[PDB]
Amino acid sequence: TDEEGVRTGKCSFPVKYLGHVEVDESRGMHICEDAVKRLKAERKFFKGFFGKTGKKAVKAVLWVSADGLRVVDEKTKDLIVDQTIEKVSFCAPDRNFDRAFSYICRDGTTRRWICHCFMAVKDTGERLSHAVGCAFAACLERK
Amino acid sequence: AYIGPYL
Repeated sequence: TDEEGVRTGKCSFPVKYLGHVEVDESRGMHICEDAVKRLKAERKFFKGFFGKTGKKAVKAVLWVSADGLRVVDEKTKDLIVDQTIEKVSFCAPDRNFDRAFSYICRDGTTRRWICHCFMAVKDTGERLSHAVGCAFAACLERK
Repeated sequence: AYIGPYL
């Protein structure tokens, strides 16, 4: 099903891209959890405010292949994130937020670890995490 | 989970 989709570049998930946040470790279930509650408390603290805040959740569609993760805005169809899978450290669902999924990755210019959170609309977080694991696998295996 | 190919 999903697994056959990732290799064939056909695998997609409807999502809400919450945004990125610096995190202090490359892997970790609580590092993720933290990053999710930060973004959810950044969006929430700024509620009611009328204007552009730095950090507003964005409805988009997430594509998962062996080459990278891409999130294309459903609204503008602009490629918002084109992340190569080889500079990806970790990914995970959220123990206390069932719709949540995130992945950590290294950014070599800033020389830092960066979490990237999403909230799935029609699916559970673990289906997504699994899909990205299939990506991880496909990558690791021919190399 | 899972772990990634970086590192």
